[PDB]
Amino acid sequence: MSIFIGQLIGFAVIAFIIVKWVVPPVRTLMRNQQEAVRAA
Amino acid sequence: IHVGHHTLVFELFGMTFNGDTILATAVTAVIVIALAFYLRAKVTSTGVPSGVQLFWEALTIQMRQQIEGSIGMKIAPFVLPLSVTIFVFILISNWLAVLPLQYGGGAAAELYKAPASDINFVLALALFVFVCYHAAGIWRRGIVGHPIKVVKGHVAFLAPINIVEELAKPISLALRLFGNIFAGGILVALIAMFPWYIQWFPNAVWKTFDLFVGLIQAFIFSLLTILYFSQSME
Amino acid sequence: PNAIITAGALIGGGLIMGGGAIGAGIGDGIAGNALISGIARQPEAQGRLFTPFFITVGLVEAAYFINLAFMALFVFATPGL
Amino acid sequence: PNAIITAGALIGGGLIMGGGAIGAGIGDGIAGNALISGIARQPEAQGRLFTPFFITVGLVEAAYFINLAFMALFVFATPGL
Amino acid sequence: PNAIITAGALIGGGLIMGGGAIGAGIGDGIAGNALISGIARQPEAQGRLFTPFFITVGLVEAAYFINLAFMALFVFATPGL
Amino acid sequence: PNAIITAGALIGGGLIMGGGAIGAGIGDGIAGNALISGIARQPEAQGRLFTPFFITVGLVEAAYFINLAFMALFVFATPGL
Amino acid sequence: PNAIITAGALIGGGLIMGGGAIGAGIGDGIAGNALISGIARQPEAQGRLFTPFFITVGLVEAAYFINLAFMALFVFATPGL
Amino acid sequence: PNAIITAGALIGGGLIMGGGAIGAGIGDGIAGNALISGIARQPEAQGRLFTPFFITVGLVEAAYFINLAFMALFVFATPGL
Amino acid sequence: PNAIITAGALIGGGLIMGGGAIGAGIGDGIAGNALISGIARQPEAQGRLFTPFFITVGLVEAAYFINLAFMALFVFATPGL
Amino acid sequence: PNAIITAGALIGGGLIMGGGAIGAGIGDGIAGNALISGIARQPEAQGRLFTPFFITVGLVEAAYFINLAFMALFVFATPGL
Amino acid sequence: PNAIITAGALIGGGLIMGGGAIGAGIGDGIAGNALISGIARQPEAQGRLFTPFFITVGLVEAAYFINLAFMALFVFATPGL
Amino acid sequence: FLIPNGTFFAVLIIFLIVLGVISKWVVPPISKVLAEREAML
Ligand SMILES: COc1cc([C@](O)(CCN(C)C)[C@@H](c2cc3cc(Br)ccc3nc2OC)c2cc(OC)nc(OC)c2OC)cc(OC)n1
Ligand SMILES: COc1cc([C@](O)(CCN(C)C)[C@@H](c2cc3cc(Br)ccc3nc2OC)c2cc(OC)nc(OC)c2OC)cc(OC)n1
Ligand SMILES: COc1cc([C@](O)(CCN(C)C)[C@@H](c2cc3cc(Br)ccc3nc2OC)c2cc(OC)nc(OC)c2OC)cc(OC)n1
Ligand SMILES: COc1cc([C@](O)(CCN(C)C)[C@@H](c2cc3cc(Br)ccc3nc2OC)c2cc(OC)nc(OC)c2OC)cc(OC)n1
Ligand SMILES: COc1cc([C@](O)(CCN(C)C)[C@@H](c2cc3cc(Br)ccc3nc2OC)c2cc(OC)nc(OC)c2OC)cc(OC)n1
Ligand SMILES: COc1cc([C@](O)(CCN(C)C)[C@@H](c2cc3cc(Br)ccc3nc2OC)c2cc(OC)nc(OC)c2OC)cc(OC)n1
Ligand SMILES: COc1cc([C@](O)(CCN(C)C)[C@@H](c2cc3cc(Br)ccc3nc2OC)c2cc(OC)nc(OC)c2OC)cc(OC)n1
Repeated sequence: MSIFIGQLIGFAVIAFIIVKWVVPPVRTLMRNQQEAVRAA
Repeated sequence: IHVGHHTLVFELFGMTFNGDTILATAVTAVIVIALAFYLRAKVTSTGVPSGVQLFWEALTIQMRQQIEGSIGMKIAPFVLPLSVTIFVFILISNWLAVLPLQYGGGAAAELYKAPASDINFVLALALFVFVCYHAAGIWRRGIVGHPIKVVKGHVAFLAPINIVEELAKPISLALRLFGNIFAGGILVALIAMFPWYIQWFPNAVWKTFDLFVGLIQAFIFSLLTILYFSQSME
Repeated sequence: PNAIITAGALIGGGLIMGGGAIGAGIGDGIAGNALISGIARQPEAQGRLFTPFFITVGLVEAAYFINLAFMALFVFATPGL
Repeated sequence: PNAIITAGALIGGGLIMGGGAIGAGIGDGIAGNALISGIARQPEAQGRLFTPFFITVGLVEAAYFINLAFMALFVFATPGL
Repeated sequence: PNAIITAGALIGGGLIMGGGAIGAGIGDGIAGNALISGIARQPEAQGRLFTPFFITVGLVEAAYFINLAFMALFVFATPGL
Repeated sequence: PNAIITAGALIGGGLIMGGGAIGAGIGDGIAGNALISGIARQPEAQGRLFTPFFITVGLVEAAYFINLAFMALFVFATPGL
Repeated sequence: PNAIITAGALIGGGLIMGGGAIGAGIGDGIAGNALISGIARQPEAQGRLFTPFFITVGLVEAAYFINLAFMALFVFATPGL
Repeated sequence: PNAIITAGALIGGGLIMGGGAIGAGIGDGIAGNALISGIARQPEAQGRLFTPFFITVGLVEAAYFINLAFMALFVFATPGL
Repeated sequence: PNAIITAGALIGGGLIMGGGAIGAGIGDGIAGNALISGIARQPEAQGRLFTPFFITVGLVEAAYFINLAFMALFVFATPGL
Repeated sequence: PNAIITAGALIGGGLIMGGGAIGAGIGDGIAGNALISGIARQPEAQGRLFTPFFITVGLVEAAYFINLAFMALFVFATPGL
Repeated sequence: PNAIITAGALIGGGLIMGGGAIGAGIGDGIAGNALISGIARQPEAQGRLFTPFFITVGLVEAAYFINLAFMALFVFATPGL
Repeated sequence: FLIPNGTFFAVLIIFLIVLGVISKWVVPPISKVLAEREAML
């Protein structure tokens, strides 16, 4: 029970970190690739 | 910390199977199959690629570039699928452990344990790669020619060293993947010994960095597979 | 009798991880020093330097993680007991 | 019996942390030496040099963390206790 | 019983300080070597060369501090005592 | 008496694996530092540099696993047991 | 008795001094290598280079003194005695 | 009586191979760094550079071999049994 | 009771001088590498290279000397004996 | 009595050879690194470079040899036994 | 009682020799690397280079010798016996 | 825990399936897409 709550708080922290600092760059990359593809 | 004790263990064909590891491998396989099928349905040469199309394109381009720079794609067309499937399999296996699929017994149990944490999974991948590039070397050199080149290597008078390095290629390639993920399975367990109000911090940081660690391990395993193929084919 | 074997296994595993950590840290530092020097001299080389880098790292990490695995064998499944 | 195992675990954890400190410190020093040399050579590359740096620091500091965990296993949760 | 645990804890703390001192000294020496070489090559870089330095030192001084902490736990609060 | 034998064998195997880890990791890091630097300077030299590199690593790895082969002989065979 | 504790404290303090000596010697030798190279490549910069030098030697020689402050604690005070 | 003798022999042989592994791995890595750097800087020099290399690795790998041999004497023919 | 403390003090002094000799040798070698390379590159500055050299050596030889002194204190004036 | 002294002598000789092998291997690696770099840069220097190299190796292997001798003295003519 | 002190003295002397051998080998290798590089790039400079080199080797071989002395004091003239 | 088990095969089989699927569902279509990409420019 307690282990699940602690790990879930940790996973919320991980999700927040990736969404705030990891998701933005690898979203750009994807958007830049799509823009380049539609360019040609 | 109760290392080992694979759950769902059963027996069939007169041999024992770790049920939990098989379940994790099947979950990873179905995720990879879903990605492949969603690509196949939505693969566009002329349209704007989807997210899965971009992911697969980037991975395939990276592996194809590695093959081009190590051993010509004409010589090794069969190694690109191997590298791509290896990379995705290990990456998904490692990253599925980031999901909060663990709970408390009163020891900590984990619904999804990364399959690489089991010796069988990493040993199977390493031995499959071993047999694959040794067969490739046999095909490109001959049944008798290939062992001679393998033993000789690049320096003849270092014949035993080669014979060790060769046997070191699978072992390391397995254990390097084993200990990296196996170790993680212990840390998450160790961090589980903390109370919930301070457990999240070490767990959070460890798994945030374990995302990158698993990505790097999948990349390294695939890269070394390609390198061993380039070595053993010429 | 089991206490002495357990203590010896703990000391051996501590030695294994100490050596593995020393090797991993120093070798990874040296490889990353090469990587950073290369990216400083040729900032456009970064993309091509991750292949020979993660190869090197891949080698170095092995010496660590193999050791790590064996420590578990020393610690949780002591060969003698 | 418990005293011997606890003393062996303390010595093993001391080895773990000594090796981890040596590896982490020396690897961080080498990677930061590369970073300092690069930023001396190419100040405009400062930011571009922080990507290969934190990766290298990420590789060593990961190992250290693992070490710091395993010592915590040896010292507080002596496996062979 | 407590005598064996205390002796083992003292040996472990000695190992922790030995490793921490080796790592801290050598890593600080390497980072300072980079800093001194950079300042020698060009004076105006000094102002920037202290940002990567104090970062690297911060990584190398953290490890030592961590070890500095754990010996304080080993000897003054010997776990398992 | 076999308890002392097993404890000594475990400590000796831990020393073997720690030394092997240190040597293998640091030597692989040095060789890969050379490889990464050479590829950074001359990318076209990549394929040329892997021939000597994998000779040198081939030796370094052979120092590791041979030691590992002996550690097994210490812990699983334990000569003199 | 505490004779075992005293022997363990002596071994621990010996480890502390050994690691501190290794770290201090090697790190300040590296810093001095940088200083000598900088003065050789630019003999007019001697005084300049003494600012960063004594900083890193300040970090390298601090680690020694701290270790010197703890070996004395180990053998003269022996906190666990 | 023999138990302690052969336990000490096991620890000593482990030390012998730990030192041999460290020396062999690091020396081979350094010689390989030299060889790779020479081949990268002088592509046509490879055939030449293997004579200085195997001499170096000859002296390095020789030491390891001796250590290995002596471990056998320590381990399978332990003196003073 | 005094025999155990004496053996521990002998081991501790051995560790003290082992670390001191390692640090002294390696640091003196590094400083001498700097000096020799600078004299080769800038022979006219031979004198100006000796002030930063004897300083560095002066630090290294200090670290050794202190250790030696304490080794005496360990072996001849064993604290807690 | 005899068994304890023999085990201690075996451990001491193992330490002697481990340190000797570390020093010999790493010193040979460094000297051969210089030799390989010089021969790669200066072909005709191959003849002239083997005189300093043989001196350096002479100073390195000698240490190893000395250690070897003393290790024999420890294990075949154990003093104080 | 004399057996315990003799075993401890043997271990301590082995530690002294291991540290002295490591330091001597590595420092001699580093100094000889400097000498070899200087004589490779400055063929006619070797004469001058032999002045600092023998100074460096003087400080290195000195430390070894001192260690070689005290190990004898540990082994033949055990202070604590 | 380092001793292999039957799961070995149970893993290998599964991996082979993926190796098969990616061998035809993924790699050839992606190579075709990249070839068309090169052709159109
Ligand atoms: C006093 O400060 C610290 C710092 C640490 C570190 O371990 C670094 C120590 N090192 C530099 C010697 C550190 C860390 C952990 C990493 C783990 C992985 Br996997 C990969 C990279 C890492 N990089 C890291 O720093 C770059 C760390 C650990 C942690 O544990 C709960 N929480 C953190 O908060 C986010 C944390 O960052 C501050 C630990 C610690 O405890 C004793 N005290
Ligand atoms: C299975 O492979 C090996 C290889 C070795 C070596 O020791 C090298 C180990 N290293 C790379 C870490 C190896 C060796 C010995 C040398 C001796 C001198 Br003097 C000088 C140079 C040497 N270089 C060497 O390889 C570069 C060796 C040993 C040996 O033992 C009877 N027979 C040999 O010839 C048949 C032999 O050569 C191939 C040992 C070993 O033991 C398990 N297994
Ligand atoms: C002589 O004085 C000291 C100094 C220390 C240090 O550890 C550095 C020692 N080193 C140079 C070998 C030091 C320190 C800690 C750091 C921690 C992290 Br994370 C990252 C960088 C650090 N950098 C640091 O100095 C650059 C430190 C530790 C501490 O502990 C409660 N309190 C401090 O007051 C804020 C403190 O700063 C003065 C310890 C000590 O104890 C005996 N005595
Ligand atoms: C190849 O097998 C060997 C080699 C040795 C050496 O030690 C070198 C080992 N090393 C490379 C790790 C070697 C030696 C000794 C030196 C002594 C001084 Br002082 C200065 C330079 C030296 N250089 C040396 O070689 C460069 C040596 C020692 C010796 O003693 C009985 N007899 C010799 O003649 C036959 C002899 O030359 C071959 C020892 C040995 O014994 C187990 N087996
Ligand atoms: C056989 O000769 C020696 C030499 C030493 C030294 O330690 C050098 C050790 N090295 C070579 C590793 C040496 C020394 C000490 C220094 C101390 C400081 Br702080 C700063 C610089 C130093 N530089 C030093 O050499 C340049 C030394 C020590 C000492 O002790 C009372 N008396 C000395 O005066 C005669 C003395 O020579 C100035 C020790 C020794 O003991 C057996 N035997
Ligand atoms: C030979 O004489 C010495 C010198 C020391 C030093 O530690 C340096 C030793 N090293 C060179 C190996 C030294 C020192 C301390 C420093 C502390 C910090 Br934080 C930061 C930089 C330091 N730099 C230092 O020298 C560069 C020191 C320590 C101290 O404590 C009692 N009192 C001192 O003044 C009387 C003192 O001289 C300033 C110790 C010692 O032990 C018996 N004997
Ligand atoms: C060659 O056989 C040797 C050599 C030594 C040396 O230590 C070198 C050790 N090395 C090779 C690891 C050596 C020595 C001592 C020095 C002392 C100082 Br302070 C400063 C510089 C020194 N340089 C030295 O050589 C460069 C030495 C010591 C000594 O004492 C009995 N007698 C010697 O004359 C016979 C002697 O040769 C001049 C020791 C030894 O012991 C078995 N056997």
